[PDB]
Amino acid sequence: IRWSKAPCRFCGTGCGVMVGTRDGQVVATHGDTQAEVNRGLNCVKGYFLSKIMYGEDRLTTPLLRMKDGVYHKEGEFAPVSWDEAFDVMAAQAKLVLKEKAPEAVGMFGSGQWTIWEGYAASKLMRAGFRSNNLDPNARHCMASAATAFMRTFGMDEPMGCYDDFEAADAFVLWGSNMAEMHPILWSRLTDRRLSHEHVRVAVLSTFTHRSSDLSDTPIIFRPGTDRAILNYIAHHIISTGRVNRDFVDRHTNFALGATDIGYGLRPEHQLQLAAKGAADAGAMTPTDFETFAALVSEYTLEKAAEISGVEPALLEELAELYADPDRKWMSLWTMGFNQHVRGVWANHMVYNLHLLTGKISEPGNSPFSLTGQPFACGTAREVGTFAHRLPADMVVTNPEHRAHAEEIWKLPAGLLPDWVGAHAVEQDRKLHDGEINFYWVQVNNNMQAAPNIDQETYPGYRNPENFIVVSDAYPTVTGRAADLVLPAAMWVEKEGAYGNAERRTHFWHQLVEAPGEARSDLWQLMEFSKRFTTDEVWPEEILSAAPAYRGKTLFEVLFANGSVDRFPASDVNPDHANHEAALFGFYPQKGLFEEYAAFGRGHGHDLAPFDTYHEVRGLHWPVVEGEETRWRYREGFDPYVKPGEGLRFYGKPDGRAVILGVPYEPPAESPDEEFGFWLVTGRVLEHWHSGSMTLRWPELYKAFPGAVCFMHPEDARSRGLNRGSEVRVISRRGEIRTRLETRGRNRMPRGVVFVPWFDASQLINKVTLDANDPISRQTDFKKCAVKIE
Amino acid sequence: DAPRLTGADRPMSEVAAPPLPETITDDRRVGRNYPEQPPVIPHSIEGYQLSVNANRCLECHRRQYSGLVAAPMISITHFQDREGQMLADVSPRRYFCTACHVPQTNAQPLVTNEFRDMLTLMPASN
Ligand SMILES: Nc1nc2c(c(=O)[nH]1)N[C@H]1C(S)=C(S)[C@@H](COP(=O)(O)OP(=O)(O)OC[C@H]3O[C@@H](n4cnc5c(=O)[nH]c(N)nc54)[C@H](O)[C@@H]3O)O[C@H]1N2
Ligand SMILES: Nc1nc2c(c(=O)[nH]1)N[C@H]1C(S)=C(S)[C@@H](COP(=O)(O)OP(=O)(O)OC[C@H]3O[C@@H](n4cnc5c(=O)[nH]c(N)nc54)[C@H](O)[C@@H]3O)O[C@H]1N2
Ligand code: HEC
Ligand code: HEC
Ligand code: SF4
Ligand SMILES: [Mo]
Repeated sequence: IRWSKAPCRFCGTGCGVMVGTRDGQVVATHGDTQAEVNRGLNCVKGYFLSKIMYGEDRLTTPLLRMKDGVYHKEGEFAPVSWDEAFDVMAAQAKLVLKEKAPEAVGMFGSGQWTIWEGYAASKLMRAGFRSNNLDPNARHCMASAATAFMRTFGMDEPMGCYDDFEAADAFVLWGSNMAEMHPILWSRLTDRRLSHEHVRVAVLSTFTHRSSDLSDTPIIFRPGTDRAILNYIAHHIISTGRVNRDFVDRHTNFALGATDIGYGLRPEHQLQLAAKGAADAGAMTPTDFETFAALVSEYTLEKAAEISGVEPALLEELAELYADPDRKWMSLWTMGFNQHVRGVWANHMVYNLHLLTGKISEPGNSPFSLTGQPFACGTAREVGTFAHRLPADMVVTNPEHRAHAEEIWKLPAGLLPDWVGAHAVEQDRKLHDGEINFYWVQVNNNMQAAPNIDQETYPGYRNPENFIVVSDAYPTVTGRAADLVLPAAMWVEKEGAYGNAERRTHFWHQLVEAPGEARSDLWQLMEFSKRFTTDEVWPEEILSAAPAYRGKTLFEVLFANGSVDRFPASDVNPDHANHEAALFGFYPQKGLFEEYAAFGRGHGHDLAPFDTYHEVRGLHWPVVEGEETRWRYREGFDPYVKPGEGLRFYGKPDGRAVILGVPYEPPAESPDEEFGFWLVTGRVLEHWHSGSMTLRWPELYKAFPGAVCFMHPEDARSRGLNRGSEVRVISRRGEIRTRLETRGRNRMPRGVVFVPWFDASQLINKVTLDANDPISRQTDFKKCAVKIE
Repeated sequence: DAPRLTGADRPMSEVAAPPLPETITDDRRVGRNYPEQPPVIPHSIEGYQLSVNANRCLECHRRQYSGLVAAPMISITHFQDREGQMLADVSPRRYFCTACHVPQTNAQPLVTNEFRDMLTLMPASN
């Protein structure tokens, strides 16, 4: 009966959905024909959003390990009031916050948090507990891309937008699998390809999947060798004399990257000791157009081919596309480049091809970084929910930023911490060791998501000197492995906002009430605040300086600033409820949004007025004077480019984008004689990450009940294995029993195996290696050596 | 159906993986709860190819015109392009069907889903 606007709770594509509501129940989920992203189309997971909040498990009561008898890690799980739950959870905090202090409390958020949930978190962790130990799951996802963004453009997120799909002249997919992971975007790309036969698609991959089914230039390379191919193309652009001089001369700089960087592990592990130069990593050092060209020279077509395993004719096909100065290339990449021990380099290398040719910031010509989660952009990245970051591209290191944040958050000078927090991987390690003793996990299932769980994540969560809280909406292994599990109001049970891969920030009202006693993560954060006092947590010096910050309580100081209280319980659309506004007397979202909004607005990042986002189906940001920005850094398209200019990557002072000269390097772990198979890890159309939501929607579960190992039909015959055989995927770190599936969607090359990670019964992340891209610190889940019996 | 792929028994312990469930080939259409709920595929997919050069599905799922009458096999909504205009045949967006239409196996849901139907807010049953 009642249809409400809302963005898909999954994908970074950001499709608009129209939620059907009846009697406090979501009874239908259709495609929003008024949304620019999808325009009435969703994918399987989208249409079934209706069944996501309704598994019979939905956590309804906080659960502590021992109701009475006190609380014992190694206990039971018992119902317990919110107050009780917080009472215990606050005590544990205060203690840790006195024996080892801030560098011992830690949060792990997600690109699935609402814009204001990641903001309330950033605030609470930093302005409150004075700890920059806040990192997101996006660290496993967009770090690499974000990191390269700053380095090459000095500003985060893409300069293009989905509008490119319709304008492009040919698409290059660097290891992406849009067909299954960004369906509606793949639909948009397919419509362009099939509708205009002059268009050409090239998909590169480690194995053959549903995406290289639309390809005109189908390339299957060696895990990690994409680095070489990328340089060949650069060389080819240069050798054939098709560089866009006027562009390179006017809008570019060059540089060389540190070369013996070392697979982000623990110092102690060999690879790092051998890594002369792991102490810098991300060292730039300017250069010369001439030096770059010469570095790229080493990667001859003949050589690239040798390293990848691709017939040279195909690499000539690719190279050329990226070069006829009329083909509007449109490069797209997801976790293939991001979960790469040299991901930041990869990102860098794609931009180079575009910078060299001048194919950027124009409709159709664009290097688009696809983002994974719904708001890894809108929240994690933009609000800055990473260990080293603050809103609008600001760093915790820089004092001017720190100050700026302090001025807006109405805080005493020098309050915000200068130390860089523990990143995702580190966070697990510091947990294993005993450095972080209070841990709050939110909107993620890191016990399944994180790398090497058996080595450093599981023991770290069960370390008795540690207390672990997990806010979630369903059981989950992470929760099973925690000490306090707090119930959350999910998706449409709470008013929220997200930000998709093309800078589109969209909202949604609360359409239904959460089950039992569950409450939004926003609420959880804000309420847990009401427990600490400016005495208790802040340094005395700072207090001395400012009396009004004595007693108070982190809340009056963080959410009752008279800034976030600004707006009344009215101002909230007559229709539509808001549990976080019925409790509390203000309207949190509006307050947080508009406060957080002040960080951008002016300096790029312009968000529109809060209320506007509720009347429209998103606006891609710098929204200046109520007008969205499709292409950034182009005069006429971007308003931050001054009249007499053309292009100006204004993130950089000189307004020139960097071209990095970087060398191919090998993956942390390659197959041996003992472990002959490549272990590629990924996803499947029907399931979202942990399957905590999709494995509960019946049609999705039935469609693909459990995880499976994709293998080559002959690599099986040989070992005397058939389809359906119960195999052991083994590593120096762990084993799983999945069943073999040859003849499935993913057609593996000999020596390569693929297993999706949505199944908690089959924790592949026990098998996976802890290695990261030493610059971005994004772990690499796409390759390691594994044996099968 | 094994250790709640949802909760994982005493985690990381060592779990046996049940055998692949078998696809449901019995050609019976299933029945949905709301318009726009993608029908499930009641038959096999296996050898069916969806590529730049062919779409096995469109071979059986099409609408006949040129004056003749045959039973409809795709809804005309599969003819509208971005912008909603109705093209004279299935539009390329929609070409890769496997993106929205999923086949199904004999698998017992690890947990019941209390999603309710629009008419008679009774837990849905198809
Ligand atoms: N092997 C391997 N591991 C990987 C990757 C890979 O490619 N291979 N991919 C990595 C990447 S890119 C990513 S993005 C991460 C994703 O890893 P996670 O962030 O762990 O993924 P999800 O399972 O979606 O976890 C979302 C959690 O949200 C809960 N939830 C749903 N709604 C709410 C809510 O409103 N509030 C709260 N508090 N909880 C809620 C769900 O039950 C679930 O536990 O995985 C990473 N891990
Ligand atoms: N159904 C569904 N879709 C999703 C999600 C989900 O949970 N379910 N997750 C969303 C999120 S959070 C994310 S981050 C995206 C991830 O989207 P993708 O990155 O498309 O997802 P994966 O399936 O993990 O695909 C792994 C990819 O790794 C490539 N690959 C392996 N090794 C290499 C390498 O060395 N170099 C390169 N260049 N490529 C390599 C393979 O060819 C393959 O396409 O998916 C989004 N889409
Ligand atoms: C999402 C973008 C889709 C793609 C791609 C395809 N289909 Fe579809 N289909 C979709 C929806 C939302 C619905 C409506 C379900 C409801 O309950 O209202 C359908 C329905 C069908 C049907 C049933 C038609 C009927 O009149 O009952 C058929 C036979 C069908 N779809 C076929 C089909 C084929 C062959 C496709 C590939 C070319 C295809 N669909 C793609 C959504 C989407
Ligand atoms: C010929 C055999 C084919 C091919 C190649 C495909 N389908 Fe199917 N399909 C076929 C029949 C005879 C029926 C039952 C038709 C009827 O009752 O009129 C179907 C049905 C479906 C459905 C469900 C439709 C409904 O409930 O109304 C779907 C979703 C479906 N088929 C999908 C589908 C896809 C995606 C295909 C390509 C991989 C495909 N079919 C091929 C017969 C045939
Ligand atoms: S493509 Fe992504 S956003 Fe669109 S419906 Fe599918 S899952 Fe949701
Ligand atoms: Mo992601």
